[PDB]
Amino acid sequence: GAMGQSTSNHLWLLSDILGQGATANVFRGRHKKTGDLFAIKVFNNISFLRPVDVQMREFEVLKKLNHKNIVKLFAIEEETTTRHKVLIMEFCPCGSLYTVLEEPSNAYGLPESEFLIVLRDVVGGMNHLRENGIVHRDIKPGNIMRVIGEDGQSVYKLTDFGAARELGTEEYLHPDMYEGATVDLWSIGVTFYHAATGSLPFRPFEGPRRNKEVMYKIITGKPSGAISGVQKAENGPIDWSGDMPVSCSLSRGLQVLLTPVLANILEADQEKCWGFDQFFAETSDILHRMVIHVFSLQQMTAHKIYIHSYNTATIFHELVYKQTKIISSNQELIYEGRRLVLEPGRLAQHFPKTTEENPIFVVSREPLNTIGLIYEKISLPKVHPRYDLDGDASMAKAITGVVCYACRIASTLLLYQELMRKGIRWLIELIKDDYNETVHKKTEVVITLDFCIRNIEKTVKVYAAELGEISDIHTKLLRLSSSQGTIETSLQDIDSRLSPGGSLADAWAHQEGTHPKDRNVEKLQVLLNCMTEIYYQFKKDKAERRLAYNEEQIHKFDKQKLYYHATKAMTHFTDECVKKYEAFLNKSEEWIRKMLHLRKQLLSLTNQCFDIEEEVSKYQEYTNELQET
Amino acid sequence: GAMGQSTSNHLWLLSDILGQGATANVFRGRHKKTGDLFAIKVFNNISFLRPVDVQMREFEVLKKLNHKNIVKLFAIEEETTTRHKVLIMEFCPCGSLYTVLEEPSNAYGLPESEFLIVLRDVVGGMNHLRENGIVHRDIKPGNIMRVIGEDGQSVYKLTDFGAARELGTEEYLHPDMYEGATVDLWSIGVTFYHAATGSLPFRPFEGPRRNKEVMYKIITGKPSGAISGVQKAENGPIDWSGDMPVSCSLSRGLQVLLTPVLANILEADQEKCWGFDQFFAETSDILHRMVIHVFSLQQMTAHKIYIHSYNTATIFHELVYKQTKIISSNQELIYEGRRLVLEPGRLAQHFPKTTEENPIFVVSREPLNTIGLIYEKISLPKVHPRYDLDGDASMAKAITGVVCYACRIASTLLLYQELMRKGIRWLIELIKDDYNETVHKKTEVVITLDFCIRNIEKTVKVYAAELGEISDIHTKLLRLSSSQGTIETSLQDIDSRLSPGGSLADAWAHQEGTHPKDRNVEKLQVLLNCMTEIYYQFKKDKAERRLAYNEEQIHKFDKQKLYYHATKAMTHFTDECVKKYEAFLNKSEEWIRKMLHLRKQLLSLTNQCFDIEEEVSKYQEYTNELQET
Ligand SMILES: O=C(NCCCNc1nc(Nc2cccc(N3CCCC3=O)c2)ncc1C1CC1)C1CCC1
Ligand SMILES: O=C(NCCCNc1nc(Nc2cccc(N3CCCC3=O)c2)ncc1C1CC1)C1CCC1
Repeated sequence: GAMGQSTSNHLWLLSDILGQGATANVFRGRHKKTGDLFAIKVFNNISFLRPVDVQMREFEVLKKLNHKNIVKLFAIEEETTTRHKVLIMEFCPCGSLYTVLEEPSNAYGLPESEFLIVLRDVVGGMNHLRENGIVHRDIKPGNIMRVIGEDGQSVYKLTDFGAARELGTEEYLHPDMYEGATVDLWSIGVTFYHAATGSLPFRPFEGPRRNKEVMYKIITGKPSGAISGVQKAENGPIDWSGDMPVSCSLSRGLQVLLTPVLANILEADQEKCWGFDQFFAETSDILHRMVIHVFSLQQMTAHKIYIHSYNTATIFHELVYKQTKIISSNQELIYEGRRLVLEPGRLAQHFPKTTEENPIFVVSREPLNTIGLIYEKISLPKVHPRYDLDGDASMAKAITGVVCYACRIASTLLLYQELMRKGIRWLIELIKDDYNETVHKKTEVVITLDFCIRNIEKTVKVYAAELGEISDIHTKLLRLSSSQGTIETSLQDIDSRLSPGGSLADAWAHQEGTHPKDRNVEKLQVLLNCMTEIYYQFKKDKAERRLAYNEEQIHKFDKQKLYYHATKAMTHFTDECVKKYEAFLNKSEEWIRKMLHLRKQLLSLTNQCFDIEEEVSKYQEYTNELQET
Repeated sequence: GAMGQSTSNHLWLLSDILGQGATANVFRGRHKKTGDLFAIKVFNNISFLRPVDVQMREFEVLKKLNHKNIVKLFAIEEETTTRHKVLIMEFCPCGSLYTVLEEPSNAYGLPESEFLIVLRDVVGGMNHLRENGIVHRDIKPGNIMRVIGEDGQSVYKLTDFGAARELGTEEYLHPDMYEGATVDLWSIGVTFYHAATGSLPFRPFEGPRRNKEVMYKIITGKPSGAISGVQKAENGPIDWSGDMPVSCSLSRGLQVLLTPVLANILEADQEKCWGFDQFFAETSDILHRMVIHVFSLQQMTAHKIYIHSYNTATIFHELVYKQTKIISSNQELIYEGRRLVLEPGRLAQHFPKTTEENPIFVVSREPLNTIGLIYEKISLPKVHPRYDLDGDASMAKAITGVVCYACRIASTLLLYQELMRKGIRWLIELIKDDYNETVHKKTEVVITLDFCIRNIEKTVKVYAAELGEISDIHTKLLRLSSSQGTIETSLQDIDSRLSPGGSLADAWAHQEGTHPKDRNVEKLQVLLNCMTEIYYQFKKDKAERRLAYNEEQIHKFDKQKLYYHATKAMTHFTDECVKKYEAFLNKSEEWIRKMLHLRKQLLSLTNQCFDIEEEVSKYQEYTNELQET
């Protein structure tokens, strides 16, 4: 209950403070008449700078400017007493991209869906600024607002641009600006890398302090297209990389497209840098693509193939080969219990409905190594007995982010196993289908044969050289009957292999790994909830800047409680989730080999049935079609 | 920052108050040394009542008593100054069953999974009290605590029992106690009905006020086994029902089991009431059953069949018939793209993995009416301009509960449509399989025929009455060839029906209804989030008992905002979700009829192939096996 400023139609408390900037501040405020929430932007220190004439039109420009990706400026009013210039802005309750990246769940990067939303809204908003001719240069997660749309999905809105006339962020600065639309793409690139990785691209050991002199020497090199550079020791060598880290939660399909984009917008040289049209063209090319989910049983890996709606199954096979290394003519698709056949010129529009939980399976003929999920093994940071509020808050974010990652990995392990179980069941049903068809071909052959041998035996029965002619056939057809007999038996051996408890049964898989009923992920989430609660409390303890004797000891206790929670989670993750996954993968390799062996043998047997089929067509007309007047 | 009481090892604020009871109060408190949270029970008004000797042992009993379904009493201590008796109890941060039922999402009953958890924990806890001989009688959602388990699932713990010595809830009172373990089962029954329905079983028009005299006349009748009775007008007739209301979110399978249980524990007569062993036996019988998900394509209805692990497919078919009214020999199962065959003596243990999203489909031969989902059409309560805080809070709960229900129904409509789409695709693939097999039988027949007619034509060719004998066969086999020819053609007509754009294609279904990409449920949830926020704020406004001039107008605004949110949701629910569902159901009926027609015709054609197959076995030996020395 303290004093707050106010304007003829609006009012707000100074206690309610949204963001702090150099020129102005932003407060959570309400309209006087309707009581609706608005972001009130109050200029701090105005006097020398302010123009009645110029800034009038400057604000009159941003007013009528309207878009989905840009925060709406509704009006320009004066504070009641001080007559300060006050902007009435659209309020965004969810905060900004920074607020999103501060969540430990996004410590190692945004989810794929959410990252694409960011890429979409940012590009669209930045492009709308291009169409007006206004430059930003200051694009940072802090000035990228976030709201909840009608459809529940996040919508990102740009803010605070054009201060480059009347008047970039420190780690978002371009090397030369650190010392032209290139500077825009740089802040964009660092932002995009931050959203995908959960970390800045270029990090010195000390940090963005006085010792940030190293940062410039880091940015200066600009080697290759490398998208990141980090020194892991005080004043030492720099580790460069032109690829996303392992902890990244984006798909391989998305990374292959994203890496070049970040590579060309992140360098000092104006020679190798892009332009907004080129950038827009490449980014929009990524956003226009639909996603087909494909699980490779061979390697036990999930894949997101990014395809345009108008592309064909030809380019589809190529992309699948690019990820799974399976040759286009070796890819055998399976969808919902049955194999799937695609015409080489069939469009991507009419592809079957796909989800991560229901992908197009891919089994091959050529043997393949089971890779499984590749993730970065991350362990808990050491916890100090030190009482530092800032240190406790930062550590709380880090250690929770580690558990969030492990929880993420665990959720994927279960998905891989569950898909591995579905694909195996469909495959054995498909192999059973193949056995039945081969049996049908054998029944035809044996009928044709049994009919050719009887007709010839009836020929010698009723009605010198002739008995010699018919005897070659007797010897020939007998050899075919014996071979057909053996084939008939070894096929029943394959049926004995396909029978329940046949040594190719899928009984093992349910046994080997983890199941949704184990509720492993939910157990991690429980501990993650306790940790995230203690985390947000440590944030509020940081905000106070001090604590009472009571809250001091409660803080010291929950800090040790935060540790025991994390250790409990990681122990459960490694002992229960990982181990059972490993064993499932090991027993998956063996079944695959046995499965590949069986299919090869069945193929040979099927080929042999075709051979005896085409060899009895050359005899059933041989003596039965004898000629005379 | 005010005064709070404390004990040698514990301390607490009076501002932090968990629950208020007659004898005692409960505060949120912390341990002095470790700082861990505990529920502190402080006796109010003790003096005349208290026994040093008797109550010592009374508390010494509850101490060592330990269970998963009973709140743990850790110690008995004295307050520092007043020397009041203080119990140190296990703290339950989630609140109680009342707190759970106060959530608008549970306005029309708990979710099925959650209700079963309640039934489980309550029964187990009540039974553990039975084993010790302690009676409760006061069992109410208020004294049934809830905590979050390690596996994320709720765990319910009983509390506050045995006060029937030293010293039930008003609407939870037994008719005679309103004026013996029967009283226990009554409070249980009213509680269980409350959890499943979201409302009390017996409701007068005025309420539980002075005019609650009517309540006794309601309870007094005890007609039949009826589980509920409500008068909809002031001092008028009572509407009785022996079945759950339509708004209930429990499955038909669960209701069939639950209704009798609530029927036998809810009446005045000691003659027709159960006992704890009978109650335990029936409730545990329900809890021991596993659940098989089955979707009936014919009626477009989802089903939860409750089966013991040791039961067989015989009893399974019976239960399916009990719900879907499809005769046991007419039930054709489909699972993951392929039809499923079950041995009549196959146990329930080895049934395929089932979920609501992946059930065993059931298609029939006999025509059936498409019922679809049956739900209660609920509309928004009228909103008063009155400023009453209590009235605003109650109305806020009601109107949000209505939207929660509509959101629930909408989520199910999408599930039904999505399952309807999967079942159709699998069915047409299965019909294609049948077409292919019929084709195979025809190829055999035509080969046998073409081989019998040629051999006979070669007989007349080479080497009075004889030419007459062979001519009957010539005329006979010709008739079979013509009929086989016609069959061969109308089968290709069926193939033309099964071809894409064949008039039995499933193109329509995706077109007719709603899809997950429409994000209808997420849109409702957004509005539901705004409503539930204004709801909880109105609760806090109620708690204050007054508001400042500012908060008064903000309250008045958000009340009108609560209405526009709800109307927006219900409009979207009826116009967008319902309508598109209706049309999908209407176009589902037509496809079903066409599908049933096609299968009948294919059957006749398949039967005709068997006939010409068995009619050529009586001829191919007729003259070719002629006898002579
Ligand atoms: O435009 C700037 N800063 C961007 C951030 C501060 N400005 C704004 N803040 C929110 N809303 C907001 C900002 C932060 C947080 C939250 N949160 C987080 C939790 C709950 C809540 O209300 C909500 N909206 C909107 C805006 C902009 C004014 C249209 C410059 C720095 C000072 C000027
Ligand atoms: O035993 C009784 N009442 C039952 C309710 C009050 N007693 C208790 N309350 C919580 N915890 C509790 C009770 C209510 C609410 C919340 N909530 C809801 C939101 C956040 C929170 O802390 C937490 N635990 C445990 C207990 C019992 C003491 C072991 C009798 C009535 C007075 C004695």
